[PDB]
Amino acid sequence: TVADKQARLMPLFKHLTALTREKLPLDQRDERLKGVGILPRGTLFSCFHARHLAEATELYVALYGAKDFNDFIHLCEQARQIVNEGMFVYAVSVAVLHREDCKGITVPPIQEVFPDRFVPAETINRANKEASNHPDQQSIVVEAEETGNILDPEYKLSYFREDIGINAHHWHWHIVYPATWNPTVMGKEKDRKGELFFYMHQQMCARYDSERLSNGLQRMIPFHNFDEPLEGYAPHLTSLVSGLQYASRPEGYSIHDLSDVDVQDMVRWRERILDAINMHYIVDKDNNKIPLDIEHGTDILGDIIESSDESKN
Amino acid sequence: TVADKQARLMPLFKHLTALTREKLPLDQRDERLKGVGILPRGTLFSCFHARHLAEATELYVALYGAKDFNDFIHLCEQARQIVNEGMFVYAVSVAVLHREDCKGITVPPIQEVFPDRFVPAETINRANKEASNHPDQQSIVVEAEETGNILDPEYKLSYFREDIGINAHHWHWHIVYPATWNPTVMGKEKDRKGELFFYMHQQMCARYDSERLSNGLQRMIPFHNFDEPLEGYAPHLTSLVSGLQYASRPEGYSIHDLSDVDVQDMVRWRERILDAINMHYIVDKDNNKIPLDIEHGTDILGDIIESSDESKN
Repeated sequence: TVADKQARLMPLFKHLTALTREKLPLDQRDERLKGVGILPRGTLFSCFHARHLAEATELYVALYGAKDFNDFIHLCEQARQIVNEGMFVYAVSVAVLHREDCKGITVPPIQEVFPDRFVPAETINRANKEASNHPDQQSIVVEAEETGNILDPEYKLSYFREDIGINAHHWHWHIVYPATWNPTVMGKEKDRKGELFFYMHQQMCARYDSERLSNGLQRMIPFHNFDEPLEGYAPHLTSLVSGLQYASRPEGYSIHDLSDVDVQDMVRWRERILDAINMHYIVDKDNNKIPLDIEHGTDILGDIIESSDESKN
Repeated sequence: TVADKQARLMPLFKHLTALTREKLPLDQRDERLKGVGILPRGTLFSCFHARHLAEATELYVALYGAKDFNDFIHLCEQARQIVNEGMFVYAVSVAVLHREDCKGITVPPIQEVFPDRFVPAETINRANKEASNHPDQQSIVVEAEETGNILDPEYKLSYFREDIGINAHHWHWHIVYPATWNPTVMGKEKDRKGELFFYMHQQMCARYDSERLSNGLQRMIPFHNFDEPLEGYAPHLTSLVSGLQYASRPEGYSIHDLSDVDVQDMVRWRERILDAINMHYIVDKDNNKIPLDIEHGTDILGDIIESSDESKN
């Protein structure tokens, strides 16, 4: 039944961190699996980076490809052993969302699956400590609120920024509209995904601005210049997988090139986009021009800007 | 014979400087050079600069144009007296290489023609000094190796960088494939010169990198950012022809516009080139687009990048 199906899915989601240790004599048998497994388990998975996204896409496809739900569970069970866990959650969630066979099925809570992302280093540590401190069946309760000196006014916004629901939503939205989404492979297409990308993010900003004003703060200003130094932020999140945590960002240094990408790469792309707007057309790979139609324009721009697989160039 | 022809060309080039003193009472006399007559003798000749290259090209053409070898010697003889010497060596070498009257005419070895470029000033003026110090037929021998505190690890690479053979090769290669080369005028074309330009330089870098690693040094990093200050280098080379020497450069100052060109323009040219590579086509003067074909692409790029006369734009 559906209920049974739900039960099977929940365990795909359990003890992801632990699920590592491949226990696989050979991947060769898993021909389907050959494509994935580049990213190491412990490593952090990036939703944004292209290479990471590529692996993720490869994983989803296998899941989509799965002939039946049972087959789906099997490959998933096996894949989860090798692949980086973050990528795994990402690929599986996408599969659950789209794949018909999964006409059954919620995904386990993101907050619940990775509590460490939702709550601070202290209350993670506390609940772990209490667990060890006195063994007992008894329940442990920890109040995350803390006691601290409130130095930055940005702190006021924390109710909005830190909110569990907001973070969860953002995770889910990207799952429904993956950047990697290839309509040919799935066959189905996500209507107006580029435009939606634009709208959803715009709303988040708009909503954010309302908070600042409620706060008595001015509206947020854009990252209009790349040269400017960034404000620092320390998340105080320790990623349970690892002993490592998300690195905090101290105050103020201009932007640094990464091996993967340059800054004048970045800037150039921005001018291209802003130019093509002005010209009212964008150039496809074919070197044909497509007009930024009133109907189509936002969608086309969304794909290019994000950018999705859908980007015309 | 051809070897007797050698014996004349070599003393044509022998001691360039003192064969100047134009010694033709009226400037108009050489209408043959009324188009040029811009860069004086003593001045340093730039292989890279466009204006210098233009003069050089003009010279070669005259040499190519020479009806016969005897005519070739004549114009060369007389032209050498008036033109800058560096340009002269450049133009003549190109002529010798291509012009059918010249097979089996090697050029005077570059190192031998301009010993000052190959060896340090100290062994130039020591040797000159010994010549004056005691007049005697006896031979003079000077060991260039020196003795000095070797503060910079870059010094280790000197065996590679300073090598006489390497420098000579680089000189010769540019002669075989001149940037100025105009296929219409010569009639013949240099096959895949643009690609060769790319390959030869790439190899020099690759070979260089192997030296650094042999040294235990990391691979060289590209000068991507125009803003960054350069490392200094002092050549310790003198130009006997005059008092002058190649100016040394210390490190630590960002890049300066020249009257001839501004750095900003350089950046432009790069973004221009990158775009073309990206959209897979380049724009010709005609404003037609030529594709960066798999076969053709490197060659077309080479001409544009260097850039040669061949550049499409």
